[PDB]
Amino acid sequence: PGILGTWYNQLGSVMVVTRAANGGFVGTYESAVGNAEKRYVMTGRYDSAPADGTGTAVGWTVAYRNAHRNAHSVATWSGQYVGGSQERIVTQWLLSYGTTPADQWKSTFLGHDEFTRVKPSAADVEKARQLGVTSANPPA
Amino acid sequence: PGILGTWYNQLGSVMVVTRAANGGFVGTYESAVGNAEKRYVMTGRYDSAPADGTGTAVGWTVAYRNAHRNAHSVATWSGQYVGGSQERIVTQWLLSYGTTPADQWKSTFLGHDEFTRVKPSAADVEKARQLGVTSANPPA
Amino acid sequence: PGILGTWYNQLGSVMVVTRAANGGFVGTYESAVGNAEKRYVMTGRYDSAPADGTGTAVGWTVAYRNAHRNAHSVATWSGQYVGGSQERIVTQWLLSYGTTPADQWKSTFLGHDEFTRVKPSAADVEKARQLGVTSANPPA
Amino acid sequence: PGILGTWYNQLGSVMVVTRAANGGFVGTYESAVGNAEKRYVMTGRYDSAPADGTGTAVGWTVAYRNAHRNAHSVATWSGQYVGGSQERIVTQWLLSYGTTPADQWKSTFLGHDEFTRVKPSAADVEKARQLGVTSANPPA
Repeated sequence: PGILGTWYNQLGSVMVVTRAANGGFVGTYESAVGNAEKRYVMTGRYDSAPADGTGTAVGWTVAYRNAHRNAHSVATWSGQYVGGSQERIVTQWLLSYGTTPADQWKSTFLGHDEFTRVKPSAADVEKARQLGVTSANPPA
Repeated sequence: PGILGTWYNQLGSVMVVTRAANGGFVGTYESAVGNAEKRYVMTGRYDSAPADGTGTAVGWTVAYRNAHRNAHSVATWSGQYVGGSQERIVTQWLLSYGTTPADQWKSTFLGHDEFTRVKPSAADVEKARQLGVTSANPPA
Repeated sequence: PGILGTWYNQLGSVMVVTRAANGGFVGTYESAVGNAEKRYVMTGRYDSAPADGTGTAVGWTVAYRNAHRNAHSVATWSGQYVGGSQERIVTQWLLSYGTTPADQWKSTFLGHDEFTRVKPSAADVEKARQLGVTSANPPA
Repeated sequence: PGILGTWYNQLGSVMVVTRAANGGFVGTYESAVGNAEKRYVMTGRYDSAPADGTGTAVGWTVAYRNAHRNAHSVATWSGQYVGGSQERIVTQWLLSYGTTPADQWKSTFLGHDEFTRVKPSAADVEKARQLGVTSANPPA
C-alpha cells in the first residue's frame, strides 16, 4: 500500500502513516515538527483495490486532543492518493467544534490541503505561511 | 462515552459503534439493514473531554469496499454528538472517488446527515426517501 | 420560472425572489422577519431549461452588510429547486469571512439549509431552534 | 473596489469583473479563453467596507448555460479577495446539478480554486492541468 510513510504539506505539518493493511491505516499528525505537544493520533481507511489508472480514494480523522492540549475539535480529510513517480495526496478537510445548540451554525470550518513526499524548505514554508495559513491551526 | 451503541438516519442506514475509549472508536456502517453485502468497516475519533455544556466533536471514515463489492470511494463524516435526553449526531459528509488527473474536479461529493437513537418506521423511511435520498448511496 | 415568490426555512429566515428571467434572479434575504436591519440584497443564477424530470439547479449570494450592520461576511447557497406540488429548495451553504493571512484556515463555515413555501408555525420555529440553529446567524 | 478587472487561475479559466459598486458586481466567466461557447454570465456580492487589515469577503454564482450549451449545473464560489501588491482571490466552490429525488446525494461537487492577476504561461497551464484539473470542467 502506497500511503505508508511520511507526508508533508507546504505550511510545516507532517503526517506519518505507521501501518496500512486491508483497507485501514493508522499513524500520527503533527501541525508542528518534532514536539510531543502538537502530535495527535490518526486513523483512516483507503481503497485496497483501486481501478486501473485512477488514484486511491482515502480518508482519515484526527481529534485535536493529547495529554497536553485539547482544542475541543476533530478534523476529517477526504480525497485521493496519486502514485506515479510524483506521489501526492489531494484532500478537502472539515474541522468541527463542539457547541451549544444556538452556535451549531458555526461548528464546522472547511478547507483544502495537499501533501507531498518532498519535505519543503524552511524558506518555502515561510513564504507559503506568509501568503496564508490554509491548514487547520486551532489554538488552545 | 456516549457514542457507543446503534444510530439510525431517516433513509434506512445504520451505524453501530462497538468500542469507544481514549478518543477512538470502531464499528460498522450499513447503507441497508441486515445484509453482509452492504456492511463496511468504520473507524473514527472523538473529543474525550468536551467543554461543559457543549456537544462532543466527532469524526469517522468508511471505505466502501468489502468482500462482495467495491465502489472505489471513501466517505468521511464530521460533526458533533449532542447528549441530553434526546441524543443526536449532526454531521456533514464528503465522499471522494479515485479519478484520473483530468477528472479530479468531480472526485468529491458533499452532503449532510443526522443520526438518532430512535429507529424510524418503515413508513417514515419511505416518505423520506421519496422526498430525496440525501445520504451516500454509491452503486456497484 | 418556479423560484419566484417567498421561501421559508425552519428557523425563521425568509428569502423573497422579486424577479427571475433568462437565468438570473434577484431579491432579499432576512434572517429575521419584518425588520429593515437584518434584510440584505440577494442575487443569483438558475438553470433556465432543466432536464425533464429533474430539479432546477440554483445558486445565490448574500453579503451580510446593510445600512445598519456589517458582519464582514458573505454567504453562498448551492443546490436545486424541486417542483411538483410540494415545492422545495435544498442547499448547502458556505459563509466566508475576511481575515488576516494567518487566520485564512478559519475563514469559511459550512452548513445546510432547506426552504419551503409553507411558513412554519412559531411553535415549530422555537422547537427547531432549540434543537439547534443550523442556518447562518452571524452577529454584529 | 479592488475586485474589478481580469482574474486568472492556473488551469486556463478567466473571470472578468466589468462592474462593481455598493456591494454588488457583475461580469463573465470562461472555462476556456476567447470563445463565445464557454463564456457564461456571472453575478456576485462583496463586503463594501472590510475591517482594517483583513481581506474582502466575496461570493459569486455562474449558471453553466449559454446560447450554445447547457450543462444543467450552477456553481457558487465563496472566499475573500486579498489586496496588497500581490492581489489574490482564494475560494472554495460548489457545483450543483439537477437530479431526481433518488440521486440527490450526488448533486453537489466540492472543490477549491485560487485566482491571480498574473496570467500564467501556457507551459504553466499544461503542467498544472497534467497534475490535475481541479476547477470545474462540466462537459456537454
